[PDB]
Amino acid sequence: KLVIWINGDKGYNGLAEVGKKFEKDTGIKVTVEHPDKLEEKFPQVAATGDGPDIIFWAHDRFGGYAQSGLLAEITPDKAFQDKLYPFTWDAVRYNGKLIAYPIAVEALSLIYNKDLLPNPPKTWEEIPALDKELKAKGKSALMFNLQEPYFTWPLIAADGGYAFKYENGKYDIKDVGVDNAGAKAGLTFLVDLIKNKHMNADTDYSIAEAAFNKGETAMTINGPWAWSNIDTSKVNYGVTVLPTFKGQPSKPFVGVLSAGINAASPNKELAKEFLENYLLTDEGLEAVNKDKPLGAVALKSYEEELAKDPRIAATMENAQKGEIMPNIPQMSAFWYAVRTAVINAASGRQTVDEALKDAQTRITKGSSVPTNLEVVAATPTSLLISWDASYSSSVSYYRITYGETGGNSPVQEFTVPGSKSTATISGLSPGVDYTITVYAYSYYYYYYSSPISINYRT
Repeated sequence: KLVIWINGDKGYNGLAEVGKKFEKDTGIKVTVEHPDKLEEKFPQVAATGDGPDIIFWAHDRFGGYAQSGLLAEITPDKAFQDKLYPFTWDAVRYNGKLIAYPIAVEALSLIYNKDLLPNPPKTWEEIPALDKELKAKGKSALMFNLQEPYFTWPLIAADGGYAFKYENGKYDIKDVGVDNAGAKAGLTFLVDLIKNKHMNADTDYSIAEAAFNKGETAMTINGPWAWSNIDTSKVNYGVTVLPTFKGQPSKPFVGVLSAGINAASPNKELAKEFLENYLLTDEGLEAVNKDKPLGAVALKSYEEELAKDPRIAATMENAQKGEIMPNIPQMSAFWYAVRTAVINAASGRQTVDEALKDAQTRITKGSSVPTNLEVVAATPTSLLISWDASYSSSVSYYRITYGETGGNSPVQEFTVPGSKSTATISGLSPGVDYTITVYAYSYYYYYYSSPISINYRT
């Protein structure tokens, strides 16, 4: 009666122990599975009404699922919500609804070699001089993956950068924080570190992991997935809060391991019972963690116990000071544009100011409204489609049209409320190529610049 999907690298046997205690009490059998590519197969099986009752995955994928209506809105009462860190609740919200239970929390931290650097710097500003001192021992102060905005963002955000403003339980996709004074300040500092020869523009993930793990550099910036390679290296390392910039914390993106209930589940009360009363408890998380460490957790009572490990407490401190990873598809524009901006600024192809201005422009440029239109499932006579709900408060309704590609027969259409992000097209024809267009209408009798279309062969 409860089928749960969780990745093969998590403590699925521990989860199954919690499930056998539930069965003890209810007589309901819990079945924990860990299929290959489970994050890809879930939406395929869930969309046709199948799939597990509960799925565990990083929250950033759950926005995609919630876009497609594949996750049940959950109903934890205020007392239950107060049991978890407030900010974890922000990671599981989509289009005005809570769509999963937060489980665990992941963020970058400062990792340091305790033999080379027993007292790591609290500020980014102190790094040039620490590097000068360490170069003289033929070492360096810091190496990390400069190639990727995920790893450089925490410095660029410190002084005021942000991806998309998050304000009332929602992202404002028009308010983007890439070319502001703060972002420019962080990026200039990083580029000065390179110009002044404390870092190399070409350092990537392996080059930094090798240097740290060989004892060649005193610090790196990395996440809890890196620790076991360090354990095996025999560097005596610590994990601490990221340095401050201009007196403000570095702000790493936060990934929250979450548990959603399948919208098609006939067991949703069962799932809530299991998730609220068995799994999100000291005893339940202990059972999973004892099998495979969950890292830092959303549940305050048990985080308080795990925090005896300074590395876990560091993950949570850095997470609380960081910014939940947006669960919206506009993030792909962000990564493309910021990735280019940092590479150009670091190589001196562009100045920091022009690089970030171009990145900002690229992210906020006119595009599809809605965006992210997709076929979620198909049969030979029907399609289930979905689109991003980011503009729902500005949209009165969506007008959806569809017809064979290239053809002149009467276009078929219908509408759906502006709070919606899914539709079913049916009465279709096997093997036929169809064009599907979605127009987003405002409250004032016009559609927003740029309806979106896709083709799909039935």
